[PDB]
Amino acid sequence: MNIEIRTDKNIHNSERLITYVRAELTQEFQRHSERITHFSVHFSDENGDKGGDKDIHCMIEARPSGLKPVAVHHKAGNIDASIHGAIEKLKRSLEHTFEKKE
Amino acid sequence: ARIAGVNIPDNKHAVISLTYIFGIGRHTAKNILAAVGITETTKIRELDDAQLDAIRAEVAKVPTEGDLRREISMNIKRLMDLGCYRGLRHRRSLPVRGQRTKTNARTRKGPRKPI
Amino acid sequence: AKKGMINRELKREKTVAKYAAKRAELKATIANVNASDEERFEAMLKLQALPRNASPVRLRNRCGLTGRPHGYFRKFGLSRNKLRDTVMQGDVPGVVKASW
Amino acid sequence: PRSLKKGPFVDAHLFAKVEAAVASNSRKPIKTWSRRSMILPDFVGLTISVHNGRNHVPVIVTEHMVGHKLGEFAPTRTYRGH
Amino acid sequence: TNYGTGRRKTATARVFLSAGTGKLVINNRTLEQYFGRETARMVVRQPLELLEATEKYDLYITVKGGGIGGQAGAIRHGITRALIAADETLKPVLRQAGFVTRDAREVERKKLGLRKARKRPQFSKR
Amino acid sequence: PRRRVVAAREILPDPKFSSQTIAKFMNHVMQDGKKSIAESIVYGALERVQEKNKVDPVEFFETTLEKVRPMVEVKARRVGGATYQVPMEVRPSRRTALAMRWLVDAAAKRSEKTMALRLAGELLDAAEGKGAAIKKREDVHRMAEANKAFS
Amino acid sequence: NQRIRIRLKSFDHRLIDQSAQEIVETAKRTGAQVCGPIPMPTRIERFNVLTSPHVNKDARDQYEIRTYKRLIDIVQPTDKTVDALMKLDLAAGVDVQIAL
RNA sequence: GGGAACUUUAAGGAUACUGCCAGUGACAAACUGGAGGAAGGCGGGGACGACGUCAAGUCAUCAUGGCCCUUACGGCCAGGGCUACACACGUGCUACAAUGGUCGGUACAAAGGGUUGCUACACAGCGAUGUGAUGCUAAUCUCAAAAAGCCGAUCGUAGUCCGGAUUGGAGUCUGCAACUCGACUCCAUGAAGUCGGAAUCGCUAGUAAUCGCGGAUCAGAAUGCCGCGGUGAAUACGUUCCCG
Ligand SMILES: [Mg+2]
Ligand SMILES: [Mg+2]
Ligand SMILES: [Mg+2]
Ligand SMILES: [Mg+2]
Ligand SMILES: [Mg+2]
Ligand SMILES: [Mg+2]
Ligand SMILES: [Mg+2]
Ligand SMILES: [Mg+2]
Ligand SMILES: [Mg+2]
Ligand SMILES: [Mg+2]
Ligand SMILES: [Mg+2]
Ligand SMILES: [Mg+2]
Ligand SMILES: [Mg+2]
Ligand SMILES: [Mg+2]
Repeated sequence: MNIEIRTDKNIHNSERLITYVRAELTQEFQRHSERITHFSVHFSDENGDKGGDKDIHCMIEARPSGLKPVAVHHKAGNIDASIHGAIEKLKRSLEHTFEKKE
Repeated sequence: ARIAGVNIPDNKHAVISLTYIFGIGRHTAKNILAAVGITETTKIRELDDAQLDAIRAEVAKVPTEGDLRREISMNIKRLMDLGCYRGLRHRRSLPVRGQRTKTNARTRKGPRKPI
Repeated sequence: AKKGMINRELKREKTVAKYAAKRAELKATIANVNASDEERFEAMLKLQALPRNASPVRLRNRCGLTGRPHGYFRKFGLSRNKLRDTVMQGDVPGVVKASW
Repeated sequence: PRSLKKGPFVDAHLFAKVEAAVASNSRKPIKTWSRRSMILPDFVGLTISVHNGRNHVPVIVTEHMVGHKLGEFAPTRTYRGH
Repeated sequence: TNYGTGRRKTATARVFLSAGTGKLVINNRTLEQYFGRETARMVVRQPLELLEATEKYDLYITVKGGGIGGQAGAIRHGITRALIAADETLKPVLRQAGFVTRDAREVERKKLGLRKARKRPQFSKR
Repeated sequence: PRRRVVAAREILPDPKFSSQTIAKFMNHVMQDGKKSIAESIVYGALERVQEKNKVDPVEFFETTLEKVRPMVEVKARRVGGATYQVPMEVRPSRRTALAMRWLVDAAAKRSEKTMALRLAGELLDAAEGKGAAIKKREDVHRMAEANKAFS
Repeated sequence: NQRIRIRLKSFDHRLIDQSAQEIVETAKRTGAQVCGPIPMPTRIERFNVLTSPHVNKDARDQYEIRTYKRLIDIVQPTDKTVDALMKLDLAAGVDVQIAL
């Protein structure tokens, strides 16, 4: 699946982050393989230039071959935490959808 | 027939057939045929020796293959040697007339090179 | 826009107004056939020697109320942001919404 | 290309500096910012330093360069590879 | 002698009808000259072959606006209305044919945010 | 749709032969609204086929169309998570439409110089009984025959 | 032989019709003969104005302004008719041009 | 010369209301089939965005609370950059040809723009254009050639008489000035491409597909955006499984 990850001005992005995100996301979602053709993750900081418990928003939206695109959001205090929460939520959502459609 | 050292197609109109020589297009072919007196729709297989000689004489007046190729190469290498901006673009094999190289420069750089 | 931007625009307009007559005369001399070649060349040199801001090509349209350099809409003289407000308040004569 | 009837374009200050240099015999470079001027046939044999954005690069004008603009010999971008 | 007006897709036709040998002129031109397309000629000719009295009338026609199909439709509508004006008993058969009706279909305008009246840009979900 | 019953539009008969069937065939051939070129193609094909054997072109066309029309088709029914292709009869309008589409597609995939020539070749082939449209008719019969068991 | 040509331009057709009716009535009182009013093709001018401050290209307001023109001729006019026409007052929104 | 008939132009009016007939339904709303009519059951389009949702977007149109700089985080200027190029995505344009390319002849629009402008017409040039000159403040003069289309000839399935990227010479114009970095013209060159993975998008009628024309921005610089007309389709048995 092709991976298209984007951030905002607050978050700060780099090709190193691109490689790491691609690797981790593929490693987690390797089982589905052909079922899914596209991932797009997006990162923001909400109240940019300030702080808080969450203060960062991760999103991941995935296109499954066949059924319609499905999206997931998460809020966390760090980029890694946001990514992990979003990955867990995507895994749960895809498992539920695939069990439903059988 | 063989004009300027190349065998042009035989089963073709003369105007279309002459455009198989480097350095001659449809305009030049029309000019040559007007000078000789040959009708454009006439096919090359219908021409006799005298017409072939006339066409060769006309074509010799224009630079076609070696004269044109060496002239073009000399200009390009002159630019590359002098080192102007166009010469540097020639050296690096990138668009020479000001096109975008961020995307769509595949006619100069060729197939995409993976990292 | 900034007051510096607006003042630069105003000084450019003032310079263009100052030098319009000489610029036009020099261009006419340049385009005059009966005039001598040396006279035409001297006219060209003077036109090239005129101050840069005298050239109208260096002027940018601005809203007037706000000085914004985009969406100018020559006829009204206002950029879209203020033109919409003035129109939909009812202060611009003849202008209404379009449905056809 | 500039229309022939208008003729070549050269800045007045650069032109005057060039005439002073040719009238005298001094090889000191002529420092200038006029990348838009044309290399006139009288420019040959002179060293002219042309601004390229942050520094002045020298150019020794030879017969080949006539017809080019000054800026064509002073590249403005620094690229060394990806 | 009897006049009719026809309209179709921005085209308007003025038709004058008077008993005659069968002449048919359009803008100082013949049907074959004006319409190089056979469907247009067939459409122009339907109304009077419908009554089986084609050559017992003479027609003088002017047309303006639209294209070949619209002009042909307008000319036919004008001929039908001229026949109705000439005789009242023609209207039921002409309406049964459907020529009495005036077609109201017209081009739909382009709309904001869309490439055309109905077509809209691509929304890819690949 | 979920409601209403849309009425069918009327196709005027063709100029030469005054046939609504031939007009509909021209509409199938037509591309980009170039109906004049569509008529040219169809009439050239009809003249070409008439040249081979002296018969009424309209009668030949309708006979070949009857030869190529389908009998029975299946419509996929999704129950119990399975395809369940169920044979069913089809209305005459669908019969004619599929016949015309098959003829035109087979002609398009033939290998002559011009559309008129290859359409005429397809009509001759369908009249003989060996063509791509004939093969699609055979395949649909074969599949609806394999699945006859279900209602 | 003298004929007076009258041209009315406005942004409001009701106002321009009122003006033309008043002119023809004034001419009738004087007793001259007048041709018109003759409607002339209306000019339409349509503009697209973005309504969002920053980024929404599809969300716009479409405005229009219309120019209405009316033509009048008065023929065989008398000295009292011309003075009456000059004396007649002019209302705003209707620009009137008088040609001898 | 004339006419005020027709087309048109642009204000004001009429018309269409299940109005009438035959059926259905509680004898209710309402729903089917008909006559007449240009139009028959919201005729077709456009504006018009309920209470509310996402600390959704905009301190860079603008205003504004609170913080920050004050010989610089303010102001003037000349050059350069925003156009970079191992790559990855989104939206498009042009093609891969014979339902077509080229050449000659020959018909039919609608909407807009024009006085710092549009320019008839003659000459010069292969051409972009230049000179002289004419009518226009415009239902008057002009942009302006509509193109697909029709008739005749050639091409005869070839990377081609398909395609027009890239590069080499020679120019026009706008502008103080086209090097970085403009649009267009002529000669020469002739690239990938021979119909495109999984996947996925738009569209129910004058719609889709296809063909040309105009405008705002603007000295000049549209394949983008907003409009205009020409030719003109395919298919809906049905709501069972797809989603909201
Ligand atoms: Mg926020
Ligand atoms: Mg400010
Ligand atoms: Mg400007
Ligand atoms: Mg050049
Ligand atoms: Mg259209
Ligand atoms: Mg419309
Ligand atoms: Mg409402
Ligand atoms: Mg933000
Ligand atoms: Mg900001
Ligand atoms: Mg600067
Ligand atoms: Mg940019
Ligand atoms: Mg070609
Ligand atoms: Mg190849
Ligand atoms: Mg412009």
